[PDB]
Amino acid sequence: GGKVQIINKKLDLSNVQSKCGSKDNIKHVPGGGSVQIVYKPVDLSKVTSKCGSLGNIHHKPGGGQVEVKSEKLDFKDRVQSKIGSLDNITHVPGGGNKKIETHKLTFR
Amino acid sequence: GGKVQIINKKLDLSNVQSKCGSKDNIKHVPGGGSVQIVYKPVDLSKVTSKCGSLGNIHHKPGGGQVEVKSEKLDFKDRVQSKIGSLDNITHVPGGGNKKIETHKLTFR
Amino acid sequence: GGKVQIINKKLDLSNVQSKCGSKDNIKHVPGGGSVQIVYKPVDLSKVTSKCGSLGNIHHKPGGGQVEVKSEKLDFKDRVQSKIGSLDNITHVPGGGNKKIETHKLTFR
Amino acid sequence: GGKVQIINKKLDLSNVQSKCGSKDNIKHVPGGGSVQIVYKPVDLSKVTSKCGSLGNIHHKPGGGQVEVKSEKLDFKDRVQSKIGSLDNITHVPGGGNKKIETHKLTFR
Amino acid sequence: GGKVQIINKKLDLSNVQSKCGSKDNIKHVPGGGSVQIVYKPVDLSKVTSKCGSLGNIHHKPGGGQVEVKSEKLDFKDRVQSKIGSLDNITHVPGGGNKKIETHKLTFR
Repeated sequence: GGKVQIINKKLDLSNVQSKCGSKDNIKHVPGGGSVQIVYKPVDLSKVTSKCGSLGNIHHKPGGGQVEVKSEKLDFKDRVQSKIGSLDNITHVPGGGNKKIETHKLTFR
Repeated sequence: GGKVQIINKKLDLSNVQSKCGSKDNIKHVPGGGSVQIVYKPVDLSKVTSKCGSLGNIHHKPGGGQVEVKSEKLDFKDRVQSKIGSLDNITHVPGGGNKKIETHKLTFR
Repeated sequence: GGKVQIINKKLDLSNVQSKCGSKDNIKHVPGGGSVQIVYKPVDLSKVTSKCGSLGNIHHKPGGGQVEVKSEKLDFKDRVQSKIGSLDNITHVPGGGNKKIETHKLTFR
Repeated sequence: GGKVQIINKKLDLSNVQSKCGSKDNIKHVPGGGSVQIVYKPVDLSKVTSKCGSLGNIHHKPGGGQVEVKSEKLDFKDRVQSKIGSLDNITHVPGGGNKKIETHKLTFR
Repeated sequence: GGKVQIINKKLDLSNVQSKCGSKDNIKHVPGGGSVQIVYKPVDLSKVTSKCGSLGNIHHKPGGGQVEVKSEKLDFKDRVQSKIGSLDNITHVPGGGNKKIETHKLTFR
């Protein structure tokens, strides 16, 4: 039949850390005429801390066993960002600026 | 038949941390004429802390067992952002700016 | 038949933390003429802390067992953001600015 | 027949934390002419703390057992945001600004 | 037949926390001409604290058992936000601003 014996005695574990920084952040995006953001992240990330923990315990004798673990991701996304025209735009996201001028003079 | 014996005795565990930073944040986005944000994130992330914990305990003898674990994601999204035209726009998201001018003079 | 024996004795566990930062936040988005936000996040994230806890305990002998765990996500979303035209717009989200002017003078 | 024996004795567990930050928040969105927000998040997130707790206990012998756990999400949403035209707009969400002018002078 | 024996003795558990921040909040959205908010979140989130608690206890011998746990979500929503035109709009959500003017002068 068999046997699986695990003996754990007098275990002292400490200071198990898992850290991920600030992610997926969009900051300070000024547009003079327009801003177009298409924001579709797909997040399956894992930030895990395991300390003195086991996995799944399965006792399943007998033959013909089938174990399937599948993870399928399909991306067929269609993203279109269109702008026809832009003109005569003054954009000053800086500070302490003086005498910023834009001139469009047309004589048809 | 078999046996699965796990012995845990005198276990001292401490300070198990799981941290994720600020995520998926959109901040400070000024648009002179317009802002178009399409915000569709898909989040399946895991921030887990396991300390002295086991998995699932299954005692299922006999053959012919089928175990299927599937995770399917399909993306067929259609995102369109359109702007026809922009003109004669003054955008000052900065501070302390003086004499910012935009002129559009047309003589048809 | 088999046996699954788990012995836990004299376990001292402490300080199990799970933290996720501020997420999915949209802040400080000024639009000179318009703001169009389509906000459809899908959240299946897990922030879990397990300490001295087990999984599911199943005692199901006999063959021919089928275990199916499926998770299906389908995205066929259709998002359209349209603006026909923008003109003659002054946008000052900054502070302490002086003499910001926009002029559109047309002679047909 | 089998047996599943779990022995837990003299367990001292403490300080099990699960935290999620402020999420799904839209703040400070000024529009000069208009604001269009389509707000449809789908939230299935879990913030769980387990301490000395077990799962489901099932004693179901016999063969031919079928266990199906399915979670299906389908998205066929159709979101349209339309603006025909915008013009002659002054937007000052900043503070302490002086002499902000917008002029549209047409001679047909 | 089998047996499932769980022995819990002298368990001291404390300080099990589950926290979720402020969510789904829309704050400070001024519109110069109009604000259109379509607010349809779907919330199935769980903020749970389990301490010394078990799951469901089922004693159901015999074969041919079928256990189906299904969760189906279908989204076919149709959201339309339309504005025909906007013009000659002064919007000052900031404070302490002086001499904010908008002029539309037409001679047909």
